[PDB]
Amino acid sequence: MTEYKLVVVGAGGVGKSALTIQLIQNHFVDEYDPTIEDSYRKQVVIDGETCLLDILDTAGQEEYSAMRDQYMRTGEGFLCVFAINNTKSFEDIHQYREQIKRVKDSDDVPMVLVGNKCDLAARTVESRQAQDLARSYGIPYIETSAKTRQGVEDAFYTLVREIRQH
Ligand SMILES: Nc1nc2c(ncn2[C@@H]2O[C@H](COP(=O)(O)OP(=O)(O)O)[C@@H](O)[C@H]2O)c(=O)[nH]1
Ligand code: BEF
Ligand SMILES: [Mg+2]
Repeated sequence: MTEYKLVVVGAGGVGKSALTIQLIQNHFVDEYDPTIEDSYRKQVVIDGETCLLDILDTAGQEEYSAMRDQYMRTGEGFLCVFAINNTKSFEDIHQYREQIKRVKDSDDVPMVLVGNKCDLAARTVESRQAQDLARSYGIPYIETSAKTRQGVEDAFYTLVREIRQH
């Protein structure tokens, strides 16, 4: 039984917690309660391998971000989340990637770019924009909805598959 240590990062309110909770707990969190640092663990079979997913759900609100860097350091792969209706959250991905490089002291860190809230029609980040960013980092881009489940399992299992490529 292999353990994979996943860390979910991104601006406040983009849906890190909703994504994680939909994956692990099979419901949609409608309310917004800012996270400090939460962990989830679940045993799951991914591509025929029994493994233990340890998912760190981090703070995106600066006021709740104390020690986020030390929590992030442990991670093996990162889900870099923005919301497709929040242009600034997408623009913030660059500094999240730079923070990841710093906490890992590496420029070769498993990552997946996730554009969340794809059930909403107030899109201000077009797919191709995000595809291009991901391409520049050598990683996949996946759209998700924590509300409908679209892409949710795919996004997390893709990050496990990126860790396996490292
Ligand atoms: N419609 C919709 N709302 C979402 C989605 N993901 C998150 N939200 C909402 O966005 C808000 C912030 O989500 P949350 O997961 O707490 O954000 P976090 O700060 O990134 O952890 C909450 O009101 C969620 O219900 C999504 O895929 N679709
Ligand atoms: F949990 Be979120 F980043 F407010
Ligand atoms: Mg949260």
